[PDB]
Amino acid sequence: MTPHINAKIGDFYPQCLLCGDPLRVSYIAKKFLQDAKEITNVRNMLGFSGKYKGRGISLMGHGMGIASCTIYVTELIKTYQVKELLRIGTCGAISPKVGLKDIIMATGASTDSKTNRVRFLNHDLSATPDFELSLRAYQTAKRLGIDLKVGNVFSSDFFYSFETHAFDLMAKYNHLAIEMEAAGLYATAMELNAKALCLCSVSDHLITKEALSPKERVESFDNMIILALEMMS
Amino acid sequence: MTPHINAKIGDFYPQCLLCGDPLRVSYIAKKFLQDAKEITNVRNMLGFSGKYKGRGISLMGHGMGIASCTIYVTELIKTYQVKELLRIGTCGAISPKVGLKDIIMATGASTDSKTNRVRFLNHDLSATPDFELSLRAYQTAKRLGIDLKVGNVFSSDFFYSFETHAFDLMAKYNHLAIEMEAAGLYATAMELNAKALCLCSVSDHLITKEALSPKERVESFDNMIILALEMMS
Amino acid sequence: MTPHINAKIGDFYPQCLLCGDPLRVSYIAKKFLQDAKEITNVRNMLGFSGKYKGRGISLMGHGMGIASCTIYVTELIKTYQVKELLRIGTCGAISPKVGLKDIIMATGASTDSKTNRVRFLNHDLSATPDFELSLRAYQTAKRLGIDLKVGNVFSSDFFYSFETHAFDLMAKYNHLAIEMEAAGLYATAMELNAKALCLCSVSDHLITKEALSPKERVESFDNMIILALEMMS
Amino acid sequence: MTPHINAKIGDFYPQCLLCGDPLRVSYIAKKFLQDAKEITNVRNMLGFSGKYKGRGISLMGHGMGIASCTIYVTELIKTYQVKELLRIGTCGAISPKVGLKDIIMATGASTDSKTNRVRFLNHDLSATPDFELSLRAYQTAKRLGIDLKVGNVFSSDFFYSFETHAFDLMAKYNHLAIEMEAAGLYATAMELNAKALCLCSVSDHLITKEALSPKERVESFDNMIILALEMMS
Amino acid sequence: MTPHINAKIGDFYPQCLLCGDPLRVSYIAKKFLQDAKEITNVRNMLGFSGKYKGRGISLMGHGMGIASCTIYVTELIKTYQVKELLRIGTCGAISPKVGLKDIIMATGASTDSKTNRVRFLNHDLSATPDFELSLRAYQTAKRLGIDLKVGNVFSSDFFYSFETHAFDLMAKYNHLAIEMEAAGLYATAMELNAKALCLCSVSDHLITKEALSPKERVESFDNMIILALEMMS
Amino acid sequence: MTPHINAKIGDFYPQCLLCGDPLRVSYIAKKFLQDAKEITNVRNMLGFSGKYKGRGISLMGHGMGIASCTIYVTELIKTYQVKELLRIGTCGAISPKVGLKDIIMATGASTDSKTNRVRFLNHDLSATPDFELSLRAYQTAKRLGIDLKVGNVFSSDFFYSFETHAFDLMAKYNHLAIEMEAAGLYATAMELNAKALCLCSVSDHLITKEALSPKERVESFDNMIILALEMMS
Repeated sequence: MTPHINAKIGDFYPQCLLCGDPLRVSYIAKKFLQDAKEITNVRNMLGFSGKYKGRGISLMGHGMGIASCTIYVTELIKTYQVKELLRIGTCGAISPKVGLKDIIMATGASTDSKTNRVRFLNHDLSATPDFELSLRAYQTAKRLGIDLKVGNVFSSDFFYSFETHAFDLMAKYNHLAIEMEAAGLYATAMELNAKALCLCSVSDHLITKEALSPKERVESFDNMIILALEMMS
Repeated sequence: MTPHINAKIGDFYPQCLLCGDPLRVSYIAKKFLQDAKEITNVRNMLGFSGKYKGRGISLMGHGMGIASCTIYVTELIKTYQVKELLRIGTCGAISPKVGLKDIIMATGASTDSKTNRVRFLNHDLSATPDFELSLRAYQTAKRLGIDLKVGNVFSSDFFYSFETHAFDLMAKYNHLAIEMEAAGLYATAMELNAKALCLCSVSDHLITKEALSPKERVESFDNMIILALEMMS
Repeated sequence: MTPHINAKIGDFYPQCLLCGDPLRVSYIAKKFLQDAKEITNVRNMLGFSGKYKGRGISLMGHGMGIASCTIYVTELIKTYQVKELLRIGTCGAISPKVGLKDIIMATGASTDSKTNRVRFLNHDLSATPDFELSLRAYQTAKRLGIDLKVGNVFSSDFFYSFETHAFDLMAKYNHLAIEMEAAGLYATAMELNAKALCLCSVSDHLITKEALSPKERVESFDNMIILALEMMS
Repeated sequence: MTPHINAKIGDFYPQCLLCGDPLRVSYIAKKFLQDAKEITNVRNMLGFSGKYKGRGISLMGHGMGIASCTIYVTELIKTYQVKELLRIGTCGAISPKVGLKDIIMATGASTDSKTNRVRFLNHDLSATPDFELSLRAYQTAKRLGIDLKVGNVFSSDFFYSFETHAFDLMAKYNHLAIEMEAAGLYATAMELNAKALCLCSVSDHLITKEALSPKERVESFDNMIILALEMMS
Repeated sequence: MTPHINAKIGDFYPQCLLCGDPLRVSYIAKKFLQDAKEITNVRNMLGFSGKYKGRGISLMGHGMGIASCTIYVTELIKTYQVKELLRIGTCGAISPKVGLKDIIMATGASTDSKTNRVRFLNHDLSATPDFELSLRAYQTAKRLGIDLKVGNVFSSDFFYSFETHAFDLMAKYNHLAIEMEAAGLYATAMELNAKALCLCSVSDHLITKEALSPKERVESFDNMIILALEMMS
Repeated sequence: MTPHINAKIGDFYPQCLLCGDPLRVSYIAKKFLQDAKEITNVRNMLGFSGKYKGRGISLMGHGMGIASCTIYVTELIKTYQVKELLRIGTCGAISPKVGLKDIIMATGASTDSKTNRVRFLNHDLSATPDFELSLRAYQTAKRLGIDLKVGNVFSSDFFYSFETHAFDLMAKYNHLAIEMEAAGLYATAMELNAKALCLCSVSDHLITKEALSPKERVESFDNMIILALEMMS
């Protein structure tokens, strides 16, 4: 149907889970979904539709960078009628409020992209999640004894940043971690009146140079895929 | 003590409700607080300290526009150790999703001001409110039966806009109404590690040209006043 | 009548003195004008009409920052048919060419605001006063024995600057002091074919830190008030 | 070895062909290289190494958008010692100077991204390819008798444009087509002193609205795969 | 001595007249000066020193555009000790307040150049003349029977504008004409603590499309030449 | 005919050499062409027509800076039907890849000017020459035994930079030298669908502070003149 998804009109559940990594897309389908079927794979970017504890969920990969995410989020919304889009991934912590393992809920995604200025009269679009997915996230985490942590992220166009001198100022302004797609997600979902949210797990801490060795990696991660699949039940 | 605030240290409770109009601050103090006491009056910009149901609460006017708001919040936080800033005021609605009498919770404050680009590396700061404050508002609105509309707001440098043709584009991106201070409030609280939220009563709707009577005003502004006093007592 | 002025049409004389502080306006009306009457008091922003040397003068407060100033002078010109606007105020000197108690005539008002790019094609609007008003100021000052310092000011959206390191560069480019409204006053009167001028009294020096005593401030501001009333009569 | 490439230092040859679609990297590998070996598959993005008419060629996919391309090009150059990067892809045409089937060499890559302004002092970086690569591309296509259309492309952050009205002005200034990567490839190559060039095949024509049929995509594509492989040998 | 001026040190008087056109400079020197001496001729950009009513006056051409003017003005001040610079030239009127043969005094010089954002912190530099030179111009015009038309000019990088639809807005904001150097002359004189002014002869009206004959051009410019030489003697 | 060229219709051959310095133009005319005739001299900006190997070639001065170059180039193309414009000039090297006497071929002109943002949607116009001309230049340089340096230049609005600290970043991004017209030439040629190239002779090195003698300057320029005349033959 779409230039980047050849799934079938209705193959998606109205509530989709999102990663940049199509590998962890399937990792969630395998380890977490019953009735798991692969619905899309153009450019090897994969999505799945299954059921989590009797309730049907879709999964979908969005690649890396705001433009990439914008392409897939736009198509999930305008063609496949997706309505709620949760995004989950890792991030680089920059705030002394976050330690590794932590899960961040992004109540706002700042950015160095020009996309929002192109979208929004060259003014300052404050790209924000949808509210009633956010309180769902805080209630389900307290429900779970997860100390969900809430603040802004900075969505950058640069994985290898040319402005590492500025992280302290970003963290000063309640940016807990840096990721690369939430601003495009939040903005696209704003443009199209859909509901979106983004969570991230602190894998690396860019200030304390600390990191998670591959052990607790796909164990810290999993502790928030259920977070997401829970919230979404 | 500061060039813009007249009060001794300790005169301000760590919780403070904010309005642009200092005569609404004065109206709130007399009609809703016990033992109210005018603690500042520089440039006729009034502030009060009193109690609402046993709980100590402060009130402060902040003038019109981001620059004015910013001066007053900076001095509240850094001299008078105010920790929670809740702003209530009116707004011109631009979104079909709301109408007169509605109370908006601003989960993002977009802007045409340059101040956040000055603050934040010439990038896009998503100015946002403190999440736990945004939670107590949702909880208190529900307890009180208020249908709280939740979305973004646009803080303009212009009361008389030169971009009225753009109100639709803003409404499309889930900007419910226009005011002039939220983005500066949210950015100053982010800079100084304090908690802030902005609530807005729809007094006029700039697209539907509907206004309301100069007495349903004080009554629906009253609603918001009780909602705010309640969520911090 | 307007949302921010509740004076009747015709209550304002065609020449108007402005200050940021309404208690300053009130001070001028009681001490220096004859037969002054309060004509507006919305949001505690007082305005007055009275007589000086047989001639009708109006006073009006405009609050703090470009956005607030812009509201009041837009309304004064467009609704109350004010033709000439003289703003007096204090300022923080940044240049070695001025000292305490100097009066600066602002023949250019630079800014970190975005309002003039929004107004003016996103180009650089050189915000300037009316030349005939500035000529009348220089002639009245000469008659009074006042050595007027003439140069640019910098109108900032920030009272508490994040760019203090730049004050020397501003001084280099003939910015004698910093204040927060001139560029908006000048742009609005340009927009609306009205005549405006800004005079600033040097009460503090931001570089050398010298300040005026409380008595010296009153005396200094009085010398500027006499200058202003004399050049409007 | 890197966060996004799984190969080891040694597995990439100095000369690498680039595509956005990793399935297209495999098509080329299976049909054109002997000894084809898959060397990386992080996030399911596939790189290959093999031989073409005796000489060793490498292949790597880079995803969609300037940000995603930059992550991979940076890693290929800095970690895997790639030195020539030839990019081949599709493009939507916007100019009357090109029809379908045609191959465009991008002697420059304009863009609506802010990445080059972040990289290059908020000025205008003219992102261009290495001249030696483009000289071979023209000589090789001349030997194969392929009519090479040479001019600028426009690299955008947007697959689904918000500025369709602008395509005519882009084509007037000698932009033959729009894609989403060339500017980031050229600017990363410039940054890290590597040689880069972008060729792209006209699969769509956004103005005349006519596209290539299913069989016709891979047809004209091949003719350009050979041009690329021929010029690396 | 400088790369663009080969006059001996001391060849320039401290007061210098400027035109874009070196042949206009040549014309002034032959027709109006006593003992005119050509002192520099690099790139055919002529300059002269001579006498007017027994007082030394220098002349210098500066070519077309902010960048050309900035070069010559920078060298005249820093190397040749020029202290006052008076620019006289033609312009394309855009305001209904001026007609053919008017002389405009530019109390401000707006621009579509980025030069002042580069000079001045990416903020808005309000480029203005020296007030005393303005005053001396006004008093000399009055003495000679010349009614100066006083307001802003817009200094553009473009002779052949791509924004002719904006002229009405420029005129609305008190821009009386368009030329191509004043903003550079003023910013450079401000940078270097020198005294500068720009005077413009209305030879063409861009709105009405009326234009002076070749004779009427000579006669009109001569009257402005006498204004200039008189205000310097 | 135009306000800046007084050549009669058809005086210009469709191939034209361009220099900033009109006396450099006059020099080429007497030393390097046969039957040379001066065809324009407005504002002392000389232009010539003549023959090299019996083929007609025209020569035109274009002053200093983008705004000035843009004027003469627009009129050459639009009014005099010039189809091929070749700019030869000097520049100041900033890269260790080049030294004195080297001839640079600008395949890209970055800039700090705002002209291209004004022309091109406020985006990044990557300003480039006509490939065919650049190829012809490379073939002729090899045919002449000339070691052509190839890369970008940076076209500044400033001869006296305020950003000398940033010359290594530019050199890092393969800007070999700094001049002041190339991006204006390239953009105007793109605008009006004509063919242009820029060649520089390195006369000063802004890093190492090397510079050429008065003599070494004309001997190396004569090399560049021969290259230019040969590739038009």
